[PDB]
Amino acid sequence: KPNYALKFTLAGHTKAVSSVKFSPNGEWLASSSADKLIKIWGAYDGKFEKTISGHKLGISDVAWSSDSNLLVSASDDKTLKIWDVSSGKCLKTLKGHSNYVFCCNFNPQSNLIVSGSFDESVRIWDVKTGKCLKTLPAHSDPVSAVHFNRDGSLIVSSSYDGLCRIWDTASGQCLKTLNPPVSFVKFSPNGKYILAATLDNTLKLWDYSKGKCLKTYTGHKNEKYCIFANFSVTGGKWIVSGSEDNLVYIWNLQTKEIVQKLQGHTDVVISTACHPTENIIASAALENDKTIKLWKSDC
Ligand SMILES: C[C@H](NC(=O)c1cccc(CNC2=NCCN2)c1)c1cccc(Cl)c1
Repeated sequence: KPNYALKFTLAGHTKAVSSVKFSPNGEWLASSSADKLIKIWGAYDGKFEKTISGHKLGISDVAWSSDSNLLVSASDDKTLKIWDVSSGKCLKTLKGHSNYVFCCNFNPQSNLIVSGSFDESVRIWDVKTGKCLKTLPAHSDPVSAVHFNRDGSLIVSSSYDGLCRIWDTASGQCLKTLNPPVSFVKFSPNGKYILAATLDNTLKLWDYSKGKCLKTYTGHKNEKYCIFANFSVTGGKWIVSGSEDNLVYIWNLQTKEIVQKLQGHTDVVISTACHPTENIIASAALENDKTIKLWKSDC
């Protein structure tokens, strides 16, 4: 069992936090918020670094390029923005969605960005030109998550429509459809499994190749929000998620037992992230709290 303990509380957002993500090189945590801002914090000392601004409405997600130099953000202003982290400058505004942009990610090469929107579509964008390469008529309700697999050859998407779909990146064709709203999905680090959250207080681990559910994780509260969940791999092999009872939940991936619940937040824990090399979790909460917490474990 891990022993995550609170190390830092990061204050500065003035509305709900939406998404926190560690840079791939481990140096930084980026946060996005309903306050229209991205903030950058030191991953190991929690020290506030800078605010990145330019969206006209709140931000629901942020993601890093593989070299840790760029961010992309998804906003209620119906755009994504690509940012140079060092300069804080908006390099490109990605225009095309017809409703809020809710989720985003770079591919491993980081030449592409995938987005999902309240407009029910998934879009694939060229980072260099800032132009949309493909629009996938992916779902029949808002798209809650989008994620590339380990080499970027596949995209997984999820939606309030109750479906999780897997797409061939190069062609845009749907390869597989895996019905409560699906509120989050993500490939496992090796690309073989998909972790999927549904709004009936349940997470499930699916075998992509077999299209079969292998594990179910329960005990947390998730009936309303699209809460980020994670595979923790730096120490023990855990599943980590936020929860609507204001706690971070950690489960043993294989046995499905809850191994720790992290207390301290005073609103829904909407986002968790796991550090790429250290046993460090970042968590963030909605507008009664507005803070990010950094936790550390010895395993
Ligand atoms: C009402 C609810 N809204 C949210 O869950 C919400 C609001 C602000 C910030 C975030 C975290 N952003 C995020 N989670 C995954 C990718 N980006 C989530 C909702 C429910 C079902 C489907 C949808 Cl689309 C929306």
